[PDB]
Amino acid sequence: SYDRAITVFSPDGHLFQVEYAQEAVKKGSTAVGVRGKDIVVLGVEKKSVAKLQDERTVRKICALDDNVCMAFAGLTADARIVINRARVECQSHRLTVEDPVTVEYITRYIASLKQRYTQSNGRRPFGISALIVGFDFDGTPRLYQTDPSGTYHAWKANAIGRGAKSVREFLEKNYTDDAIETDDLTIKLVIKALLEVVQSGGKNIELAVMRRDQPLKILNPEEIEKYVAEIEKEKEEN
Amino acid sequence: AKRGYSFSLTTFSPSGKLVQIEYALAAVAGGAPSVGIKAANGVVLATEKKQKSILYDERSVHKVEPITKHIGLVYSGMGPDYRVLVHRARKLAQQYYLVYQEPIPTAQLVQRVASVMQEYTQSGGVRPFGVSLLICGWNEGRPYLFQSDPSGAYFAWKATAMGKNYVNGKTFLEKRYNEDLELEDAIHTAILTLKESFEGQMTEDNIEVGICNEAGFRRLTPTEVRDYLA
Amino acid sequence: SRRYDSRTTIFSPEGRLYQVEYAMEAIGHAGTCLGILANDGVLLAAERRNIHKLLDEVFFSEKIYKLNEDMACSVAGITSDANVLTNELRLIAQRYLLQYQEPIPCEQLVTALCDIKQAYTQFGGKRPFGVSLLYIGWDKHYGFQLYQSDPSGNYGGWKATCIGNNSAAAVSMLKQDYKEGEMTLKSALALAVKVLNKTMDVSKLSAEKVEIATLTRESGKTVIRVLKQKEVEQLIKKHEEEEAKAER
Amino acid sequence: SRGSSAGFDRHITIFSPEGRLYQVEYAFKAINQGGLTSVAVRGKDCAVIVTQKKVPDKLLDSSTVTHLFKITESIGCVMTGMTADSRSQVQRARYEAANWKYKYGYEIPVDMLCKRIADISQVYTQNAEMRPLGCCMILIGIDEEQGPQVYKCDPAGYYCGFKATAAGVKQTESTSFLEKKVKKKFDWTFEQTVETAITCLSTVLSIDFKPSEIEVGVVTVENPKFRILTEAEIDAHLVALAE
Amino acid sequence: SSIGTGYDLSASTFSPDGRVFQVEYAMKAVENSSTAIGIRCKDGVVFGVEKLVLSKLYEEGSNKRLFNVDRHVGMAVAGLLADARSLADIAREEASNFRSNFGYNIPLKHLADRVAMYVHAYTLYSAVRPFGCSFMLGSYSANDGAQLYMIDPSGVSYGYWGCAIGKARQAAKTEIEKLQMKEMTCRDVVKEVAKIIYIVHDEVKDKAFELELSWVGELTKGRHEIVPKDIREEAEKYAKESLK
Amino acid sequence: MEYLIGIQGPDYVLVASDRVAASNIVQMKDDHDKMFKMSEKILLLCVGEAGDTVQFAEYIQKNVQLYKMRNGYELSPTAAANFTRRNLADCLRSRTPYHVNLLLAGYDEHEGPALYYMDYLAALAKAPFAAHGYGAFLTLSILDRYYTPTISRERAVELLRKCLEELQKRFILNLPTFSVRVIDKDGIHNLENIAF
Amino acid sequence: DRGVNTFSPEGRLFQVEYAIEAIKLGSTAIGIQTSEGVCLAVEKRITSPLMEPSSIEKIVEIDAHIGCAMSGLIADAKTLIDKARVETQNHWFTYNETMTVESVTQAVSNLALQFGEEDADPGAMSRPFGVALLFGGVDEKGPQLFHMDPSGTFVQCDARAIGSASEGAQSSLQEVYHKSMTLKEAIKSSLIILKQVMEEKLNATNIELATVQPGQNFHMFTKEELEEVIKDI
Amino acid sequence: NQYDNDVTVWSPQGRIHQIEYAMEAVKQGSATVGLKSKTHAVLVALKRAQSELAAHQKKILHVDNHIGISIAGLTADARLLCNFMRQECLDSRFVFDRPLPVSRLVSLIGSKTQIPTQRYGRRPYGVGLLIAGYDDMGPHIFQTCPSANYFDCRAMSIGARSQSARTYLERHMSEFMECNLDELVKHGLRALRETLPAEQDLTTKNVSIGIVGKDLEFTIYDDDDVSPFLDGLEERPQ
Ligand SMILES: [Cl-]
Ligand SMILES: [Cl-]
Ligand SMILES: [Cl-]
Ligand SMILES: [Cl-]
Ligand SMILES: [Cl-]
Ligand SMILES: [K+]
Ligand SMILES: [K+]
Ligand SMILES: [K+]
Ligand SMILES: [K+]
Repeated sequence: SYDRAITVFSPDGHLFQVEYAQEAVKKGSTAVGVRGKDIVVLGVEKKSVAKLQDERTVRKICALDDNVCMAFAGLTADARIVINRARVECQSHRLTVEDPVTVEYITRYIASLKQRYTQSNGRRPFGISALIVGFDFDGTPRLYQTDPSGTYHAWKANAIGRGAKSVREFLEKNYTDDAIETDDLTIKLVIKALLEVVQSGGKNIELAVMRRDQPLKILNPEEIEKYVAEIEKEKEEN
Repeated sequence: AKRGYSFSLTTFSPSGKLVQIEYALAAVAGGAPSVGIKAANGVVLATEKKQKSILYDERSVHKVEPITKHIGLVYSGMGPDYRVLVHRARKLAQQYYLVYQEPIPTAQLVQRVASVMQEYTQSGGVRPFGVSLLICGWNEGRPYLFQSDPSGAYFAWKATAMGKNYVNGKTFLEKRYNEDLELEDAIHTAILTLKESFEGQMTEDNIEVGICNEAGFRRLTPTEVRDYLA
Repeated sequence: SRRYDSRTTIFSPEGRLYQVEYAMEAIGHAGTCLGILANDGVLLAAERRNIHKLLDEVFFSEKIYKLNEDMACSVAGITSDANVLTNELRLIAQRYLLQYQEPIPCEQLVTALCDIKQAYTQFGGKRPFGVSLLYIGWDKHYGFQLYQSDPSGNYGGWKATCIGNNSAAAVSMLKQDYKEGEMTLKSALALAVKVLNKTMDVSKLSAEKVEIATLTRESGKTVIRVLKQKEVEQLIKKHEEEEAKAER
Repeated sequence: SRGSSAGFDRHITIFSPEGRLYQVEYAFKAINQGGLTSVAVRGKDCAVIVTQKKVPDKLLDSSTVTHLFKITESIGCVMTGMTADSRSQVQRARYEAANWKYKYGYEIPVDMLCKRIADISQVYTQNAEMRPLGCCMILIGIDEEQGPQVYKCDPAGYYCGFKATAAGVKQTESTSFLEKKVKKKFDWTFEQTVETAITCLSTVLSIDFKPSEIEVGVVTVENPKFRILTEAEIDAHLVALAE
Repeated sequence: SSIGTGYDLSASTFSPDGRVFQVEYAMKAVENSSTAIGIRCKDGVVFGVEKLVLSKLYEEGSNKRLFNVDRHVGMAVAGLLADARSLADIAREEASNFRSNFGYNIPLKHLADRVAMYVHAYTLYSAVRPFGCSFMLGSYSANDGAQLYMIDPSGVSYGYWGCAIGKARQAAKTEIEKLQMKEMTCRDVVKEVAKIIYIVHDEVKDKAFELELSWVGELTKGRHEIVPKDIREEAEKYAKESLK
Repeated sequence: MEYLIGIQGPDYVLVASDRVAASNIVQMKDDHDKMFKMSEKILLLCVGEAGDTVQFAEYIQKNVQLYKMRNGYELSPTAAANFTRRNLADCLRSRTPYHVNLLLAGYDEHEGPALYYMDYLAALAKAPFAAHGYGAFLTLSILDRYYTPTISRERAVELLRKCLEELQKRFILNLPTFSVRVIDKDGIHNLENIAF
Repeated sequence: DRGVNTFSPEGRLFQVEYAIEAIKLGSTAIGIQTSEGVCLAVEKRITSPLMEPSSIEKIVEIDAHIGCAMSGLIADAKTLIDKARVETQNHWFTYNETMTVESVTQAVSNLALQFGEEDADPGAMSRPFGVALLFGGVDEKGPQLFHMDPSGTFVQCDARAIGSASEGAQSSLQEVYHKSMTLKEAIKSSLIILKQVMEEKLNATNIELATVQPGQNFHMFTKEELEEVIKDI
Repeated sequence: NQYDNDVTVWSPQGRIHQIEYAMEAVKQGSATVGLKSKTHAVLVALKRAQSELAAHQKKILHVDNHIGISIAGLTADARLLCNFMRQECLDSRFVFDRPLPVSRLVSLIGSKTQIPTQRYGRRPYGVGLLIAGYDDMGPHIFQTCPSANYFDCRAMSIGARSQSARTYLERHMSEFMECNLDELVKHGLRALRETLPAEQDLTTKNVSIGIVGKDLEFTIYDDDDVSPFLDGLEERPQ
């Protein structure tokens, strides 16, 4: 077996291999998640599909369990492993314990997996950050996010990838009860925050919504463009 | 007590070229010349066996080796590395026969032997083989000639040459070789291609040659080589 | 010991993997390989890099591999690494069949090999497979499909794509000509010859220099055929005759 | 562009731009680091071994200083190079010889023992974790079917059968000596083959040595048992040369 | 004499002139250590070692460089003492394995042969370093007679009538050449061993020293043991008074 | 000793299982469910060893669910049944084998209604109708008698009625309540439990 | 390039010394051992008002009578915390008792230099933990506070501070400590020193506070309770 | 330097630098003194504090009823060797029912400490110990180092400024053999005193003493239990 320490401490006290993996996520596609009152909504961008490519395969929103879904940024090859490892853990938690997985537990597992890859011999850390979205069994909405180091935090709204620094700052200015009042305005809050950084056009936006008790819904390029119509109606006017 | 290296000694350069394989290709390109010709009713394989001294026993070691009843081998490059590939190919031929009770198709042997060559371009603590193999065979009433190289890649040939002056040997064969030869005619043009890169006078001890047909594979006796050298 | 370690599975300051991107350069020097999806089928068209007067031609194909009853792939890069991956693809396809007793869905087979290739970029300290693959097939879920595989272990589904020599020039050529939803196999075969002719090096184009295989659904059975030399000859000459009717 | 280097090709057993193995090539120079020369000659009825026996001081037990080794009742060998490397190869040879008889029930042929060690020496040439053995083994013995045999194996992994062979520091000059003696077809008797081996080492080094200064091991058709000649029997062959 | 940078870091790497420097640097460690001596007499073998007193706080008998490998076998070491003790343990286990397999006391030549193989094994790989010491092995029986062997870091073993290892191995060997050990009784030999140690010892570079002495012959019934305080002090007085 | 039964129609699959959880001589439960939801249209009914049944059934259940998450679509009734067969057959010549007798019922969008029978030895067979338990010996003849491949759902429940009444009259064990569910185009529907 | 188990000419392990430097980037944490209890305080370091307040957990519960404050790389810490929680319950199962604060700290200190490359397991540690820990609790030896760093060295402390501003908070504790301090003054002091060494102002949602006293168990302070201790600024 | 990164690399002079670098770790630790009479073996060590608020570090550790140690160097390497010593003493009492002779235990340290100095990737133990024990041969004072080499000694001192203590013991080494236990400890304390600077002397907080002999089992005195030894002191002279 390959027994070489890949991730080591630097003279200044830095983990370079972890920091380079954080450079990989900053090169990744823009992904934003925002918790509402009744629903939670993810939104991913920087799609730039050649229109000669079937976009059904390259979807960055994945469902881990019936009540848990996630979006990622960075090395898309690395993501597939973490996603499938989380999906296996979803059913393992269902086998060892009767109860379905809580949003915090899945986030904790993904974080512990990423942490293990920073302190284990022979392997480099994952080049991805994740945005975990789901509902508790009691019904309280939850949003979490991870990073290559193995740390996780709960968020009201957060963005990862390229232009994350720009989108995050937008959410700080635009996160009030006036934008979360309805289920529609929360979805509009995603699109507006998304279309703020991307090469403009609704054709490049894929976003998913899930209600308190309803199954995960991946929206039609028709439904999202109807909301893009409502943002440009109130752009030259407002 | 020891424990091997677990890291590849063959890696991609910025140019996108696996340098150690091309460096292994230089080892065969500098080795003694070898030639193989597929000739309608059989296959011939010939090599330069010049030991460069009269002290050597020309009968002791062989370069043209049998793998099974119907398959033979010749090489250009390093002798020690070639030996390993012979022993591995002989085992692979028997592994096939034990399972299927049928003489191994030449194409299937080369695929299995080339896969062993592939391992040493990716496995840890090892260098690739510095040998290019020439595999002949007879199965389904058809002659076969194959080339395996350090890369792990394999090619099917009507006629080819390798080692010293492999570029001049191939161009010679492009003009000299014609399809639908007789086996005995193929030995002549095999020795002729070998004469193009020899340097010295040819005796039956200076060269080694094996033939493959419907009766199987065998190495030509020193008496048989002398008769073709006229 | 660590003095000789090349550190293959390590991160670059910019946040990328060197050995992966260096392997990408190996694909660029390999043969041009394209795949086009149509309404009544899907095909692979590849440049033969093994060309000589003295080559024997024993096998049905050089770069096109049959993996499954309903699937086939083409290759660009190091052929020995390609042989290892294609053999593994045939194994995974059979393991699925043994377990579920029905053919493996197209996307799942690509996913399985990509996980192996990704593993070589993360752990083991070994060089990645310098191969890009194009998969064509039919399953009962999404019908006719086309996939592209990277040495990074990353994949994507395409309607038309290319990998190998002059790959960026070939894809932009396809982007203009490809008619989404209107493409028939006869139109896609004509487009394949058109793209190859402009892309390839020797200029005139020959039946020995190109390799084309078609995947069609006939009588409830998936039929895969590597086109004969007499068929290819007609495909090249039909484009040759339209090259003569382009001036007045 | 002869003798070019790139990477760690001078340190580990990997290829150079030319396709050479320098570590293997340095192992041949390690044979000369012993400071001794070994010569083997084959006759019609016998196979003879000869090597210089250098004893620096009388404090050393002269009986323990040897490069002549017994591997089998029929098969012997002479070692040239690093003394510790040489003894390791002898112990492995004895292991392989006895292991052959346990598996196959008959005495190991001289050529098959030589090939087996050559195959193991090849492993050090392909794997980078270990260095090759800086030593040289020349095997003698009589095959029941093919007569007398003289075989030599390399740190490179090369093995071959010979009519006559030298090894060590004065190898290149003694091979040219043997070539001249081969061209002239003598009657290769026991005395002829022993003296050809003795006179070869006595000319290239130019000593005219005492019986204590050399070692001789022989294998004959009538007596296939590998035997070291000792002082008294070598003294008989040395006074036979001065006649 | 030495090659820098590349060809001397690993034992799995040959130098351009066909040398393994890691072994040679391990051979330098024993050359720096104080002198160990041992010679073969008519009826046994005697060992002698100068033991440099680093501090007067250490006990008289500490850092023993004379070992009991087997009841009939004795070991005299010179070099890195840490490696010397591990090799003493390896030699002890080998002599124990022989009796467990064959049922009698191990022949000294074979014991020397077996341990030398273990020493040699550490000179081939990058994963391990060669042993930084050299050691001697001595035994006596009625059948095999008196025997004396010495093993160095490379894995080489030879028989000896007289042998020395350490700082002044050359100054010792020239003094041994003077003795008619083939005819001398081991009781007389101890006296001569003690004086050569005293002559070899550098009193103006090294501070002070203790003398270690060992038996293995007919007087000890074939058992390897320590030379008693009575006989040692007689040999020490002999060493000091014949130093003039 | 438990009881399972399945009846396949032209466009539906009717399945029933007893609701008794028995220990030695006592009925611990009156309302125990022996049906397992694998997909939206797949049901697995398991019978056999006390601890082995639930552990095995849930393991397959969670793996069919894992397939749904990893691919976005569910396994076909055939692929599901062949998966359960593979897992049981591989444990047959091991140190710990599972003594479970199961019945898989499903609806495919292409092939249609499906019903699979499986041994504890792991032999798979597709049947128009099947039954597990000792009650099968008393009911398979009634099924043979009145079954037609074109049976309506109204008649299927009435045929099940005839089989369950036989278990009350002739069968020595007390099985008063049964779970009844139908699988079709729309999925799994919980039907009125048959009590006596 | 060197290995992970390489000594400096000074006589120290490089990877350990560099792990100490990783702490100097982490947020400041303060523990105070009072004769009537132990208090732990830490800054959360909020990067964005979008981030949930109670999401960051730099003070955690290990047992009913033991609390732990962490600083440095948080990801590495929670691996050590889980091992500490496992140890307490393994000991409870075997001996039917609560572990001492010293034994818990010692158990974590056993994982210290258990890292390496060769001659190790496939899942063995490649590097040390970039974490400094403050174990504060009450056992049968009264209230206790312990400090631990990547070197494995653990020692009892009357009052200790670790983080980015370690020296600044250490000197402030040095002149404002009596071994007869009350628990009221203990929390006060930790709050007073915390605002001085921080870049951000002290808010009720900005910091975590915990108390372990002989009477009641380990207690996580609620926002309303923090406002009663911040009223006395 | 390039001959100083691995234990498996010999210096051209005939040395291993990594063993010598590990020896530097012992000298950086606080001083400890060990001495013996004909009946008793006494260990006296200097406790050290990083700050005045932090308590003093443990220097003396238990091994068995008849054997005790004092540490100098790395803490984790000290605890690792301490646990090995304890295990070997436990195995001896489990099998033979008699206490393990001190001479043999130190030989097991010498065998174990040697292993990592010869293997690649491994490192020497960064701790030096002073072992005080009592068996059939009476009292023993032993010294171990990062180099597997060990010493049987009448008295010894290791750590920072241990030379001053070493010289004191060397003058009074003939005194110890007929010494009373109370007089023996004072000799150990007076040696340890020499290590400290002129401004400061031995206090009840920074002195740890361990005693084993014919009379009693190994016992560690720390705070209030130490003051009887310090009281009755000949004043610090120069
Ligand atoms: Cl490695
Ligand atoms: Cl198939
Ligand atoms: Cl040679
Ligand atoms: Cl700290
Ligand atoms: Cl210390
Ligand atoms: K559940
Ligand atoms: K005797
Ligand atoms: K340290
Ligand atoms: K130096």
